Amino acid sequence: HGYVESPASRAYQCKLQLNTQCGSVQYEPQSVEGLKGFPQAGPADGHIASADKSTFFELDQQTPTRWNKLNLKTGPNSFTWKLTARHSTTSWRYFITKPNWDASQPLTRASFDLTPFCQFNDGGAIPAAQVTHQCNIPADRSGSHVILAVWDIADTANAFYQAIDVNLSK
Repeated sequence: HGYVESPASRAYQCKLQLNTQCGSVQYEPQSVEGLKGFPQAGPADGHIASADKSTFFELDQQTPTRWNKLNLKTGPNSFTWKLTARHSTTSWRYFITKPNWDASQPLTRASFDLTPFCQFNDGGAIPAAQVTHQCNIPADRSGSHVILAVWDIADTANAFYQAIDVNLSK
């Protein structure tokens, strides 16, 4: 429960009315929550970013023209989280689809590069209610693709991937 302010996830974009059909998330974007266990005890394919919840189903299913594909660059980027919870985190991770992935298809576990490119495993970091970090997006992941950002809670078995759809460049 919280959202990433920038890069603007499809959850936050729905409230900004840049995305539609969330129904719920377009009025409360910080509603997003999910469960640890990815990939073995994780959601079904096409429900991976949704954490197997219907209100986040549009947050996993995209067509390449359905959302604002934010025009951003590879290399250093900022990642500013806005948390409605004072409790501790145990990890932050970011991972992407392959550069030539099927972008009108549901997110399968096979469509990803399952290795996170910027995992920050801080085990017990009590947040300042906001968590601004910076990280470097890989350069060979340019073009139109999705980037999933996950925040793992320390206190609970919760973790949720907040996807942002982008048109990246190098």
